[PDB]
Amino acid sequence: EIGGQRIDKHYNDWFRTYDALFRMNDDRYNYRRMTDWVNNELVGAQKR
Amino acid sequence: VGFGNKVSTQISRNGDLITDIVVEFVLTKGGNGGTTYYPAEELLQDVEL
Amino acid sequence: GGLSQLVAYGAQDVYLTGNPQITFFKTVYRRYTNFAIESIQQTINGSVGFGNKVSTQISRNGDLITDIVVEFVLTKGGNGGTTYYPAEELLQDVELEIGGQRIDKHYNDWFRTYDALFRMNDDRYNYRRMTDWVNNELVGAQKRFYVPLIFFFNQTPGLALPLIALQYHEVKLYFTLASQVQGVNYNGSSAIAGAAQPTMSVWVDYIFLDTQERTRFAQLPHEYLIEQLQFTGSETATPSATTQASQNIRLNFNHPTKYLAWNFNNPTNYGQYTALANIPGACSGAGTAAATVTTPDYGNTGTYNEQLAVLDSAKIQLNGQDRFATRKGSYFNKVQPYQSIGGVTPAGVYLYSFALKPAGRQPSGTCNFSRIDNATLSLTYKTCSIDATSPAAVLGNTETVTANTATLLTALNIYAKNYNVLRIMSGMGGLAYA
Amino acid sequence: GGLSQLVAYGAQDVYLTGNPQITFFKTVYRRYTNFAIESIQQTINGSVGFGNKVSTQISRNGDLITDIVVEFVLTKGGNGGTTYYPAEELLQDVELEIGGQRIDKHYNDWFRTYDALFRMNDDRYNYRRMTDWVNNELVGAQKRFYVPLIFFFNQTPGLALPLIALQYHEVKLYFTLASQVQGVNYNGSSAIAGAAQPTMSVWVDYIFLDTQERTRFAQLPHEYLIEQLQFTGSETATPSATTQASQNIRLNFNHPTKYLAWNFNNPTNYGQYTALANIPGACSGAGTAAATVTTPDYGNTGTYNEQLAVLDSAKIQLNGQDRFATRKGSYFNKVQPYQSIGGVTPAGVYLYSFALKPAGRQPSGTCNFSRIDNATLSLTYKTCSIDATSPAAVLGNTETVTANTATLLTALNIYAKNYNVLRIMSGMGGLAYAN
Amino acid sequence: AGGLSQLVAYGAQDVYLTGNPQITFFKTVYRRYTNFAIESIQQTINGSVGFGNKVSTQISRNGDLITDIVVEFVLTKGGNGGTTYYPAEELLQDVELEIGGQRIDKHYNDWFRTYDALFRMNDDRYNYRRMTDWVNNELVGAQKRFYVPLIFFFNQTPGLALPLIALQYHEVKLYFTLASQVQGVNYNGSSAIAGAAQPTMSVWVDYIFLDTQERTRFAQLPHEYLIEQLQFTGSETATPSATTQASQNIRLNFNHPTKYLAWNFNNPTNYGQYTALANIPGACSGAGTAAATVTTPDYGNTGTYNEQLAVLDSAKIQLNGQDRFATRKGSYFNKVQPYQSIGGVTPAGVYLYSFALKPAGRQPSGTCNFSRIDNATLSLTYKTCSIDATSPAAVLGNTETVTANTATLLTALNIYAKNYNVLRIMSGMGGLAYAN
Amino acid sequence: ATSPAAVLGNTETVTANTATLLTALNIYAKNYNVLRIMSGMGGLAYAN
Amino acid sequence: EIGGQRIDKHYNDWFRTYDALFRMNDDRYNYRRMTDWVNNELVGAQKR
Amino acid sequence: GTTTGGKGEIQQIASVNHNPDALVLNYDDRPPEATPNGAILASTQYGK
Repeated sequence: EIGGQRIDKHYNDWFRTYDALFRMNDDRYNYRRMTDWVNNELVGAQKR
Repeated sequence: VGFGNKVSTQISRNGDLITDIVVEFVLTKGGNGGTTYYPAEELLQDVEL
Repeated sequence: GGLSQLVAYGAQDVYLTGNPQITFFKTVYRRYTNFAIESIQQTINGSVGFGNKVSTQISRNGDLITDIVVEFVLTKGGNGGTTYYPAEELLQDVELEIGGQRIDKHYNDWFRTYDALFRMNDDRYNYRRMTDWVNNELVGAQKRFYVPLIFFFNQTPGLALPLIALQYHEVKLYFTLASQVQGVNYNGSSAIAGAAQPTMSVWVDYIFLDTQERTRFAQLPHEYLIEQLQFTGSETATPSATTQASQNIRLNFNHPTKYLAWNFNNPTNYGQYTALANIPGACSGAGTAAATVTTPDYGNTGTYNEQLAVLDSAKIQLNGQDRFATRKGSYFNKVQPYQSIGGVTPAGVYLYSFALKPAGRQPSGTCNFSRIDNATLSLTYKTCSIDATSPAAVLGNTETVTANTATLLTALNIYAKNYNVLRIMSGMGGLAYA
Repeated sequence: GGLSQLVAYGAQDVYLTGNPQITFFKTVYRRYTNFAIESIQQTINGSVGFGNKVSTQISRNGDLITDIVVEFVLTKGGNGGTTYYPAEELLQDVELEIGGQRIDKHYNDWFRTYDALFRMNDDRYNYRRMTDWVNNELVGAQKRFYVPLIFFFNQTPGLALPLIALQYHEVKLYFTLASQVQGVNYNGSSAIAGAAQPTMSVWVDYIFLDTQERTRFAQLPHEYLIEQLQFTGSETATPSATTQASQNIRLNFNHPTKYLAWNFNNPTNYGQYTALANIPGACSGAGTAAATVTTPDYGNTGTYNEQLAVLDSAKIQLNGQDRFATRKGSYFNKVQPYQSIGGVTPAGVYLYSFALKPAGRQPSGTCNFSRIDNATLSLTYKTCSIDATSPAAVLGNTETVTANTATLLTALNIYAKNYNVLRIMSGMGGLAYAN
Repeated sequence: AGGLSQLVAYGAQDVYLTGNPQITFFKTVYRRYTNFAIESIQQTINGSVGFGNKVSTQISRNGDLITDIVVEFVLTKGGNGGTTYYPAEELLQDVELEIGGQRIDKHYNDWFRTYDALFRMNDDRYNYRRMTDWVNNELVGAQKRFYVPLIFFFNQTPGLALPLIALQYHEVKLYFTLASQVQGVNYNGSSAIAGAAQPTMSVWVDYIFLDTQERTRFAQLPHEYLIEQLQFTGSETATPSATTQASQNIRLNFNHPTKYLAWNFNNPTNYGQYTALANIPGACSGAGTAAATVTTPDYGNTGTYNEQLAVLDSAKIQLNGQDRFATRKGSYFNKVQPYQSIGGVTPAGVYLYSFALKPAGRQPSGTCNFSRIDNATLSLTYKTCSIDATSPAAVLGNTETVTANTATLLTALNIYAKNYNVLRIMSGMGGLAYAN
Repeated sequence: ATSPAAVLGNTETVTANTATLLTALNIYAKNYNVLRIMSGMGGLAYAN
Repeated sequence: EIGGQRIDKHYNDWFRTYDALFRMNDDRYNYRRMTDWVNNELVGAQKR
Repeated sequence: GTTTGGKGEIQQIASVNHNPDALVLNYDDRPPEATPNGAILASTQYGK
């Protein structure tokens, strides 16, 4: 919102859809590495 | 927002004139029916204009 | 009677009373402007809690602002003797911003250093009453603490911020709350189960000007000669029981500097500027079977007992040359403050002034580090060979040694206080020199 | 060396040393007038004794007067710990009158409140040395006490009262001596058999001026800016052990007021502004089996333990409206004096300034109550639910509660200090504003 | 509502506070100043540092003007905590200030003690004690560096920085006498402490370095600095009898415009002892127990506030044989005078009488010119020494006109006078405007 | 260090275990400056 | 120090380092003879 | 032996060769621009 008025809005599903369509290769992996646990982490594992 | 806290809002200039203002709260019951009395009214301890 | 003195006039009186200029028996008071002051609560953005960052935008209720006090409500997580200036510890840092520009920034340790060095007497005691529990309060005790801020505008009306002359700039304070506060939510390294989260409020005292003064502030340009803090953390050359540690610390400071101040500490325990020992007040349980020199008597963390201070000697070099001859740590702890402040500085806290009277507002001499290619603080530490658990060794020792526990004072905080100019014009402002 | 700092010069020094105006190494003292100071005993008229009203007229021995000290001789009617500032307690009140016009008035409680807020450090201790027994003196001990007055001209030479310019008006001091002084002639409500009556002597320190200065003071008209103390007693909306009391005390004040000050107290025990409790110093016998939370440890009546005080919060309204946001009692006890005075105010004593520097002579912002129809001191009191005889409850409690014994603090004293003008013309004087 | 409600409440009585305003509080203008720097420089100490020895130094001229001077000492404890009392002060027996071979001033260890007793206060006094004594219950064998600042006129304010630059042909020296014995350091009362170390001494002078223009003016222009001097003589005390009230009239051989007089009664045996000894807590060695003695003080607590142990009953000052003020009690000089004139607390046994409104400051505020007084006399009446000092009840419960039987040990009297003179500097040389 | 075979017969990149006692490092530099004397007085031309 | 200014400063270790690098042969030995005992002197021996 | 009294310590030539002005910025160079401070204007982001 700019000046009190909505300019745009994204949804978790959009982030997933956007990624599915527009990210790729190692960009996609780099992104996944920042949003999920991809090295077989176990219960209780903490991640930023 | 929480109990005992002081919070505030600046009214945005979205429209030209303003009237009705409604404060929403979400509360939970700490006991059964008969244990509360106007708790949202009690909660809004005060408001300054 | 009085006349026998009055009549005793003579040649030696011409220098005191010849051609009188003043009297003492009639004061002319100066008519001042019409202004009023009000304490107004500010709204704190964000979630208040331990370790969180919150902030406030100072409202435009008045024309000028000065004193700011941050209130905190805390409950003791243990009994008397477990806390030490906990509201001071809690407010980890405060950053002052005008129009997005950083004007200044203080740290909890600065507040402790500042107080330790520049406050005194009953003002210091009253200060302690506003930040700690000083009447042997017990576990569960609740108190509202008041932490005054010490920015230039929070010390004198002469430097009140002209919010009125800043029609186009936001003015903010960002407050970082400590992840832990001793004796409140943690006890040394241990968490205290059931500890309450703080309640916080920021109060700003605003000056209301009358019609003409208000107009002048709103329209005229202004130049305020103000104070700023510079601060960096350093690693202390770790003190040893086998040899005197020494160190050469480049001082990454700039601007005309009023003074340098520093301390060494064990970062584990807020305010622990000295070594721990089994002498009364110097450690948890000091004097008895339960005494330990691994944990302080928190309520008595600070002390004037220099035998527990680690610094042996120091000097400041400018561009490779000594600025003054090397002096002992005790010189920086007691003499500098005697000469320049008049208060009493706790062991482990040091001052070196470049100013005649650094405790004042007027710039009575400064060191401009923006024109010094290499400023360095050179330190020599004591040998930490004294068995801290044995009072005979702790108290009967010499000048160049200290407690073995002094080795844990591995943090070094070096501060500098300088003078800049806050320029305000056409509704906006910033510093003359960034 | 030092020269390496001097050479570290550039653009950032322009605001500090460019176009230099002053130095620090060539001080200039101002030449002053020729004068001398003499301490001269005045005659105190009337019967001096407990409960008596006495007075004195100040002789025109010198030209101007400043300090005034009333000496008293008191004895101990019991052992150490039984008295508390007894010479201050003894001088119940003092009135200042010129030409028959009342200028001002101080009360023993004011002296205690004033001290609580404005004296400090060693000044405060030295003051205590001149009004009490502070070296563990025992029954029968005798001391001369010195109680300085705190009227506007007794604080600075700047307001020296020009007796020389008051040729047709007499200047008097009226003094009321207390009917009882704790640890001297009474122990709580009990009289002390054999107690001695006080000896009193009033001293005035006079300024002797030279001819030219003396002539100007005597002949020229003057307008002195002076301080006055306004004071009324009020009933306290005493808090219960159940609910919290609240009150709105109409403030019958006038004039441009520098500050308000107040305290809650127990009329029986001079200086008691807090609840009694079984914690060290908070009651007679505190800490042991004999502790009584009905009687103070008189020698330790004062405390910084705000927990034992009764003010939860307060605000001042002008014209029926808030002057500032409601603040907690501890604000008025700890912060106000931090900000405005720099000393340490004891528990139960509160300050609210309308001025930037209320501790100074020079005006720095005032509230003119002569232009206010109505104003109140709005108070909220703490709940008196804490068992005063149990340190666990006294010391481990919450912000909004206090001792059950705090309900004994039923009296409220509200003071205001303002600025008026004392006009001395053609040998006579009085105050510019009646209200 | 709020602060604006105060501003609007404006009427006739506001005019005398804010009408036609002259000042504000919200615009402080700070005065631009000259370019200078301060350096702490160690001086050469001639002579031999040791107990009872004399040393001296010629202040170097590295900088242009000087102010603060600090004498550093390293002392060791010859006994445990409580056995010393401001030992660095006792050691610095006296300091002479000399310019061009001419004495300007001279201070004594007792003066340093008296000065402190009257003029320092609160944390300043405590910090001051930290630099001259052992205040953390240090034990025998402890070694510490002490810092005893000098208090000559130029050592108190930059305003009177001594213009060494303008004194080109005059050397400036400090001469020092170190005490033959220091309590709790090398002697315990009259008994030497075997193995006691000699002191280490260092003298530091803080110099002002001026920039080109300010420096040039100081170097070439003549100057007149209004300065302080201390006058002092020792006298025998009309030691009070245990049977009556002794009295004494001491001619005060003083000169110049005097800011104030100050004095104390003492026992030369014990540095800083201005009161009688007694078996009440802090008033004697072992006070409060079986081992208490009233022949030896609790050295660490030598000074007290318990006036029952002081010996002055009353006093007046005569000038040319005329009373200067009505006779007042000893407690008037001990408590009221400093309340009024200083604002600190004065220890029992130390007395002040000011001729000045504010004697603690630099600015002249009324003086007594003894250069026009042929007979300045201090008239003293002493208390009767009838109280059995070994019985705390006897002391604590006594009256106004009496003191301890041990008060007869206070056989010496120190009378000081602080006056104003002018230090004139011209053509590379200095001197004082008035000799007498 | 206590065994000459190990001390005297070893390689270029190694030293004695007792060499860890040489924990202090002293670094010196020798430079030129100019000492000027004029009108009866003197000092260095350059500070740094 | 000349004229109140530090001109230079030497350290015991410097004297040792300086010697190690710049003195030599009999010049070095003669130096050693002036700073140490080099003729197997015994306890109690006194030397200038 | 002319310096029987004293002489002023001469001044050295302290030349700033490095760049110690790496954290400052002149106000006469980069003047500050306006920012909002509570008096927010209308949300004119109400397009057609």
